[PDB]
Order: sequence, then structure tokens, then C-alpha cells
Amino acid sequence: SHYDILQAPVISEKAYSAMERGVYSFWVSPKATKTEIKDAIQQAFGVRVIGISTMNVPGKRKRVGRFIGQRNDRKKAIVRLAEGQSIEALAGQ
Amino acid sequence: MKRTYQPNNRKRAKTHGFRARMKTKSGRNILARRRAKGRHQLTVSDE
Amino acid sequence: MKPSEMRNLQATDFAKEIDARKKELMELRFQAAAGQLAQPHRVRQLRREVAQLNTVKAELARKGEQ
Amino acid sequence: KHPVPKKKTSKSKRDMRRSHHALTAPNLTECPQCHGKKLSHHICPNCGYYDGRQVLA
Amino acid sequence: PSAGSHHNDKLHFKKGDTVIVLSGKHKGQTGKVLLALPRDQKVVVEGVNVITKNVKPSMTNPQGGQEQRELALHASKVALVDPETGKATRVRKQIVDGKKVRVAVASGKT
RNA sequence: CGAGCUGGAGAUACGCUUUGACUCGGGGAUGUCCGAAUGGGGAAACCCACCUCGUAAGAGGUAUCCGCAAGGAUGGGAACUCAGGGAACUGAAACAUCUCAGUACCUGAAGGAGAAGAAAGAGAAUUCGAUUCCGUUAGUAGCGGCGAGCGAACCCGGAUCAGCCCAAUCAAGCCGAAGUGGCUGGAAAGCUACACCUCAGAAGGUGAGAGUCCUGUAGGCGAACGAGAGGUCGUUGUUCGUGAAACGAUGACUGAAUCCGCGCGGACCACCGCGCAAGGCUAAAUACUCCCAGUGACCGAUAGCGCAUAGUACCGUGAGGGAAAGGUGAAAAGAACCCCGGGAGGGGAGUGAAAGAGAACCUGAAACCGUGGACUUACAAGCAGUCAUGGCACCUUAUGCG
RNA sequence: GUAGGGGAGCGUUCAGUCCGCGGAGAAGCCAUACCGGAAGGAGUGGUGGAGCCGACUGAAGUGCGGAUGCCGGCAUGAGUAACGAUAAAAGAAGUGAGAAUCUUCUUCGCCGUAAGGACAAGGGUUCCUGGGGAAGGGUCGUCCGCCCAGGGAAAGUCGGGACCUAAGGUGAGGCCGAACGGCGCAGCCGAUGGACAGCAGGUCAAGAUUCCUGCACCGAUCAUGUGGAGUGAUGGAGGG
Ligand SMILES: [Mg+2]
Ligand SMILES: [Mg+2]
Ligand SMILES: [Mg+2]
Ligand SMILES: [Mg+2]
Ligand SMILES: [Mg+2]
Ligand SMILES: [Mg+2]
Ligand SMILES: [Mg+2]
Ligand SMILES: [Mg+2]
Ligand SMILES: [Mg+2]
Ligand SMILES: [Mg+2]
Ligand SMILES: [Mg+2]
Ligand SMILES: [Mg+2]
Ligand SMILES: [Mg+2]
Ligand SMILES: [Mg+2]
Ligand SMILES: [Mg+2]
Ligand SMILES: [Mg+2]
Ligand SMILES: [Mg+2]
Ligand SMILES: [Mg+2]
Ligand SMILES: [Mg+2]
Ligand SMILES: [Mg+2]
Ligand SMILES: [Mg+2]
Ligand SMILES: [Mg+2]
Ligand SMILES: [Mg+2]
Ligand SMILES: [Mg+2]
Ligand SMILES: [Mg+2]
Ligand SMILES: [Mg+2]
Ligand SMILES: [Mg+2]
Ligand SMILES: [Mg+2]
Ligand SMILES: [Mg+2]
Ligand SMILES: [Mg+2]
Ligand SMILES: [Mg+2]
Ligand SMILES: [Mg+2]
Ligand SMILES: [Mg+2]
Ligand SMILES: [Mg+2]
Ligand SMILES: [Mg+2]
Ligand SMILES: [Mg+2]
Ligand SMILES: [Mg+2]
Ligand SMILES: [Mg+2]
Ligand SMILES: [Mg+2]
Ligand SMILES: [Mg+2]
Repeated sequence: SHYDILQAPVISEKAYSAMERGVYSFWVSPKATKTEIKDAIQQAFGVRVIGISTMNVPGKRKRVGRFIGQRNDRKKAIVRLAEGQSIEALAGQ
Repeated sequence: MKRTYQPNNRKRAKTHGFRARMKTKSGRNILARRRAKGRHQLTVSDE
Repeated sequence: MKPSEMRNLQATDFAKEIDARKKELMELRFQAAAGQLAQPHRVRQLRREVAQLNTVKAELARKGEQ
Repeated sequence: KHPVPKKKTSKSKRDMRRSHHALTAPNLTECPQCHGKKLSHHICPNCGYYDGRQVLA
Repeated sequence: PSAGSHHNDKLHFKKGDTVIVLSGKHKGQTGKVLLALPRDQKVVVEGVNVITKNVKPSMTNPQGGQEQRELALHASKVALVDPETGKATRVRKQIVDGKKVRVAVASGKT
């Protein structure tokens, strides 16, 4: 359902700085429509979104011993809200 | 000098592709024959 | 709990129990991805519960139409 | 064209040839100061002495 | 080609049982079953006992450090004991209650 | 089943389990996207829609062909089966008929088999009685540039038996006999002294070789669910190559009798015999072996499958081709700690029966590279040996035949 | 005594049977002056660490120097040729276990319709940061396009799609053909073309007509007003 769509938050110098300007960044399910993501974030956080952007991200191909393989392809979503609305569980961070 | 192999995604797919191979009995016969050999690479679209 | 606790309740209560479980699983995903996730097991456990729920409401909905 | 050897060269031959590859060990002198060793007419690489003291430490 | 394959992944004794060591260097010493692994057929008995080394790792502690811990054994050097005989003893399956299966010798039971 | 479990994975953490986990057996629920793909498109696994319900979330439907409907079909399957189509090399010591051979290959349809089948027959006894398969007849009768070479059938003996209708017990599992002491050894199964069970001495595991230590075997028990017409031309089939060519089989043209009638019996006629075409189904014996189990004067790492697993790496645009690979130890007790070095590597120590097993770990031959020692070689012409003698050296089948 | 014929045997695996050895140590490997008419065979010693000899009998994947034979390992040529454009280097300084090769500074030299910059095709994480140094780098490396980890890519307006048609590919119906199949009108797929709304700046270590700032634009749906009778397709024409 809703909660299924949001795999994880993005953790990195970039993303923190973004939330410090009130802009948050989530690892999403690769098939997700932007509207689906928008709605999902709203329900999960009771926050009105004014802007989204997304990006499909090919997973790094790495090797373990003789075994060459690919990590899961992902999708990154960046959202910016109105009203300087924040999200607590990820703001203190 | 210009060499034989000159990469082209659409070429390769349209020529050695799964849809291509399925479009004909002889290509179907490749598909089956390959499956049988246990190839990881059934067909070019597997790359 | 797997058998008892589920069947006794309404199919409109299932939707709710499901939803809440989903939500907890996501919380645990954020935590885990940020660290540490002190209790991994809970994840899997919650997973199971979800399954049970959907199994039950399936079973029941087809046993009430027997 | 393209000369090539007619016959494998014996281990014996090959080694007779090598009778001249002996390295020549340095003639080595002991520095009149800091005392390790040096090459004649070079700076003693331990201290740095060549009568007073040229290279650094 | 696993060790349990020959012994049908079956343990001829339970965990917590006392056991006499049949074969080897520790002939006859006795102990409580601290750990028993069916598929591998390996069992721990407070008597075998070795000195293991913890090498580099700064956990536990920067320096090395040695250690005294028992090293598991192959099922086939283990037996249930008989309080009377006190010795290496076979087992018969007989009945009690109330649906319980139990274990006797030539004079039940453990 | 009854105490462990948390996959190969051996790794830390979290934890589950006698309210019965894990594993085994048996059914169900869920089952994304592609692939016959089937809503439409498409460079497989992705892009775009429409309809009904629904609060949205979501759910379901939207291909073509047979049919009124119900329902059926499409795709896949190593070999085996039948059918439509159908090679050449090669053999004829050249070649064309012939042969390879109705083999290879291609396509089709189908099953666990399939085909075939219920005499207008085979045949010569006025005998036999659906078909297939095995033996045999038999390399016989025949065929044949009568060359190469090709090659039946009847009888007889077996395997399995069948002939009916239409058109006027096995799949989880449980129970299950009998030994101890001393000796060698790191370690007991081996030795040794007495001892026992056997409807059970098949086999594997246990520190070396165990009937009586473990798993088992003989034997017994065992489930709610589970499973059992004629003709003419052109041709061809069987031994059937135009032969005197019957008979079946159709492509073309043409086309009769229905019981005193019809079809055959190797041109053709009479006679004498066997037969009821043009309407359908049919199990069984037979074939095969992807899969499963048992066995082996089969293989044990260049062998055996290509693989101790991989159709991988690698090569190729593609079709397609395609490897090498094995071993510490009984047990990780996988070497704390010290020394040189950035490390690599090593020397100690410790473990071990053995590190003369240390992870570039069973044995570890030969080529090939080196260190050390013996006797030797700087006036010498050589397939490097062989014979004879002298010198030095050496003394475990050795003071002589060395 | 060559082709060839004949005769008696040696050795190898596997198999049956008999004998029998083996941790006080098997097979295999290694040395050797002994034995036999030869294939060959024993004695002792060193190695090794778990199986095996002798005898009779049976069956073979049964004996190698050749085949420009096959797989594999290692020699020779040899410390030889070469180190891949003759655009060119020098010093200081730093680092570091180690520097001609890495970093900084100062110069020098070479390209400059290029040897500079930006797209496409192709490649696929090679980008940025921090670390590493076995191999890869034709030397060396402390460095790297290599190895490890973590980050990084943001679009109503750029390109593609939810629009269009070309060649071509398809294609119900329909036309042919032993089979598989070959054609084929409309329709449909098909960019290399038609169509189409956003510019100027700023800045991550790594993105920018995407993010941030500044001010525009486009269609769509609704509300308030201007409404106050037309809307104009799957066909026509203009146009493109
Ligand atoms: Mg985007
Ligand atoms: Mg990498
Ligand atoms: Mg169990
Ligand atoms: Mg589709
Ligand atoms: Mg010919
Ligand atoms: Mg010929
Ligand atoms: Mg088929
Ligand atoms: Mg004719
Ligand atoms: Mg004919
Ligand atoms: Mg006829
Ligand atoms: Mg070997
Ligand atoms: Mg070391
Ligand atoms: Mg010497
Ligand atoms: Mg002279
Ligand atoms: Mg001389
Ligand atoms: Mg003679
Ligand atoms: Mg024998
Ligand atoms: Mg042998
Ligand atoms: Mg040779
Ligand atoms: Mg040559
Ligand atoms: Mg070679
Ligand atoms: Mg030189
Ligand atoms: Mg030379
Ligand atoms: Mg030279
Ligand atoms: Mg040179
Ligand atoms: Mg160069
Ligand atoms: Mg130069
Ligand atoms: Mg320094
Ligand atoms: Mg340079
Ligand atoms: Mg400076
Ligand atoms: Mg340029
Ligand atoms: Mg990309
Ligand atoms: Mg180098
Ligand atoms: Mg460093
Ligand atoms: Mg870089
Ligand atoms: Mg904007
Ligand atoms: Mg066409
Ligand atoms: Mg274009
Ligand atoms: Mg535009
Ligand atoms: Mg566009």
C-alpha cells in the first residue's frame, strides 16, 4: 500500500543539507509514478507537496570473489513542500 | 581502418532479438535449441 | 497470533491491522537504513503477521461463501 | 632472410658463455668520521662528510 | 557428503543427557550434553576441552589472548549411561503414561 | 518426528521452539512482469488505453478459430510413433539405370505409447481365420547395366488375445537381537583371553579393519489427507528396375452389375477353390527413455558427461563453438605471543601422533633451474660411445668379478 | 637375416579362488655392486601414511620414440630484440618504508579549423570523495581509466512517448501455394523528417533550459465576472 512505496530515506551530505532547506529525499519503488509518490508522501506525513522531481538510478555492478553481479536498480525522489512544513522523524536526523 | 563490428543497439535488437527470433519457425527453432543447450544467453535481448 | 486472534474479528478490522503493520515495517526500514535497527527479527515477524492476516481474510471470505 | 638458431645450445655452452657476468663488488672504504662505508671520491652517505660536511644529515 | 547422512541425521541421545565417552583419548570421562548438532553429528561434553587462540582482533581486546573451551565431538564417541551399570550402555524404546516414549537398557531407564 | 532451529554460507547480530518449532508427507492461499500472450503497441521482460464494480486503494474484463450454448483449440516436450516433402557423398574400383535410401534433413499431427485391426485375406490342405511383435523358414523363392549388389512370404514354434456398432497394494514414518577385560598404538574396530545374538554376517559412519558402539539390516507395525468398383494414359508400392506384369495406389479422362449378382487367385479363357469392397471405433503383447530405483570382470580427475558441475569463462554480428578445474587434519584444536620486513615471506613458540600435515596444505616421478662435495679439464679435430690399461677416490646386495 | 609364417614366454589393469601381509606402516616414489636365457625379478635402506603382494583361472580400453601426432610443463634463442611517433625537458619544495615517474612552485618546450570546446552513436559507474597497491600500467610508482567503500545523475517548456506520416515492415477481410508458408486494400507500426509552451543568472567535492533566485509561457479542469445564441465531424475545402 502507501507505506510500501517508500523504501527508505536518502542518507548523505547532500540530502541533509536539502532538508535543512526543507527539501526531503526518498528511495522509492522503481515503478512508482510521481503522482503516486506525491500522494504517498502526503498520506504518510500529512504534508502538502508543491514540487517533486525523480530519477531512475542503475544499481552499481559489483563483484564478490569470482561472482559478478548487479545491485537493485533504484529510484530517487526529491520533494519540496509549502509553508516550510517539516517532517519530524527525519528532520532531527 | 574501419572494422567489421560497428555497434548499433537497434540493429542488434531488430536482428538477433527475441521478437525477431520468435517471428519465424526457424528462429523459434533456435530458441528451443538454445534453451535445450542450457545457455544463459538465450538471445541478445538477454544481454 | 496465527489462528485464534484473527478469525474472531471483522474483515473491516483486517484492513486496519494490515495498514498499521505496513506502517511499522516502513518505520523499521527508515531506522535500519539510518542504523542501527537493534531488533532485526521484529521486521520478519511483522512480515509474517501481514501474511497471516491476508491468509485469514482470504480463507474466511471463501468459507462464508461455502 | 630471418636467421634462426640451427640447434638448441647445450646447457654447457650457454653456461660457458656466461663466464663473464660476474658483478664487480664495490671497492668500499669506511668514512673517516660517522663510520659506515663510502665510495672513493663520493660523499659518505651516512653523515654527509666529504672533508667538513656537505649533504644534509 | 555430510556426516549425518550415514546416521540418517539422527541423534542417539538428547541435549542435557549425560554421556560417557566411548572411543579415543577421553575414554570414559563423563558429562552433560551442552550442544548437539544432528546433521553434523557433533556433540559438546564438558570433558574434551582445548586451548584456542583469539589472534589480532581488537574485540575482544587489542592484544591477542588465549582461551580454554571444549571442542565438540563426533556422535559415535558418545553414549547414554545407565545409573546402575554406570557404564557404556545401549538403549531400548519402551512406553510410559500417557503417551511418552522412553529409554531403557538391560534394566530401564534414563 | 520429538529437540532443536535461524538455506548452500562455514559470518556477526536479532531471535524462534515441548501451546510441538526445524525437517518429512498431503492438500489448499498468495503467485509482480515477460513468454502460446491473448486489450492495443512493442526492439521479450516495456509503453499507451477502453469498460463494469469500488469510497479511493483495488478488482475483474477487453485475441483469434469451432460452436446456439456449455465447452474445445493455439504453445511446449530428448528419444519413440505415424503422415506430407525428400538429399548427396559413397558402392558400382570411371558413370548415367542402380546403390547408398525412403537413410539424413525439413514440415505436420498425437500420445504416454503409437501404428495397425475384425479378411472382396493369406494361400493350395476343398487348410488357416483381426493386427502388431520375437524366433524360424532364409540369404531359400525371386529382383538386378542378371553387374555391384537387393531380398520376401507361406508353414511351423512363441509373446498377447476381442472384437462391437451403422447406411435402405504403493507414497511420510515407527519398533527392532547380541561384549567386556587386558596388550600395541596419537587413536581400536586390530591383537589377545574368555563371552553372547542371529528370520538380523547387506551396507555405510566411528581417530586402523567393529555381526554384538551409532545408522541399519531380517521381521513386524503403519496413517486423517494421497495413490492405483472397372477401364485407358502417366507412375508407384511389396523380392516387383516394363519384364509375359497380375494386384493394390492415385493425377488426368471415362464411368457397370446388387444375389443365377460381385471381387480375387501373377498375362489371358474354361473349370475348380477363397472371398461379401466402396461406412467407423477398439485394450492387450511392441517402441523409446528427459525423469526415478537397483545393479556392474564400467571409469576414478588428460579417465568418466563438455562440467567432481558450466553450457559458465572465453571466441563469434549471428547461427554456433566452448574450457581447466579435485585432496590440511581424526578433529580447526586454522598457529595467541616473540623476532627481521611497509608488506610478502619467513624463523621461533604453542597445538597436533605427525607442521618430515600451515591453509600456494595427500603422495610429489621426469624435463628443467640452482647450492655444496668428489675426481677432473686452458696444444685441442669429437655420432661423444665402446674396449684396454694406468691415476685418484670410496666401501650397507662392498675388499673384487668391485 | 628384411617382409612373412610358426613356437615358448615376460609385464599391466580388472575378475573368481587360494595363500597371506599391513600404523612395530601398505600401494606409489627414491638409491643400489644381487637374481633369471630375455621380457623381467627379489634383498636392504630412504620416502610416504592406508591399503596391498604371491599362486592358479578368466576377461581386456593391456605394453610407445617417432605419426610437422594430442594435452601439459619446462628448456634454447638470452639477459638478446624491444619498451609503440624525435612535441623536451630543468630545478626547488613536499610526501613517503622506498620517488627520474606522485603532489605543489618556477620556468622551459609542443598543438591552437586543434592536440581547444560541444553534441550524436557506442561504452557502462569508467564521474566525485576517502582509502588501497597483489595483479593490470611495456620502467617505477606513494599514482591511475586498476582494487575496496560511500556519495553523485532532479524537467509541464531541451530529446523521445501519451501526435503525425516516408521508405520499409505489418496487415481482419481478400488473393495464391505439397506442408512450414508467399502476397496483399483500408487500418497499423515505422524518424533519419512534419508538429510543439523558458529565458537570464547562481551554485554540490560530483547535476543543471531539470535545482535555487528573478521575471515569462502552455494546455487542461473549476470558480467569479464579460455571456447572452450557437457549438461545429470519423466527411468537404483552404493550408501545412
Ligand atoms: Mg526525469
Ligand atoms: Mg569497483
Ligand atoms: Mg527431526
Ligand atoms: Mg500483450
Ligand atoms: Mg557422384
Ligand atoms: Mg563409383
Ligand atoms: Mg506439437
Ligand atoms: Mg499402369
Ligand atoms: Mg517400382
Ligand atoms: Mg488395379
Ligand atoms: Mg592425480
Ligand atoms: Mg606473517
Ligand atoms: Mg659444483
Ligand atoms: Mg703442438
Ligand atoms: Mg693439457
Ligand atoms: Mg636366426
Ligand atoms: Mg586378484
Ligand atoms: Mg591397486
Ligand atoms: Mg613425443
Ligand atoms: Mg615446424
Ligand atoms: Mg606443446
Ligand atoms: Mg647486456
Ligand atoms: Mg644474438
Ligand atoms: Mg645488441
Ligand atoms: Mg636496443
Ligand atoms: Mg612511449
Ligand atoms: Mg628521447
Ligand atoms: Mg619525512
Ligand atoms: Mg616522463
Ligand atoms: Mg613550494
Ligand atoms: Mg578535441
Ligand atoms: Mg545512462
Ligand atoms: Mg610495474
Ligand atoms: Mg602511504
Ligand atoms: Mg578518477
Ligand atoms: Mg521551472
Ligand atoms: Mg507481408
Ligand atoms: Mg527525428
Ligand atoms: Mg519545443
Ligand atoms: Mg517533442
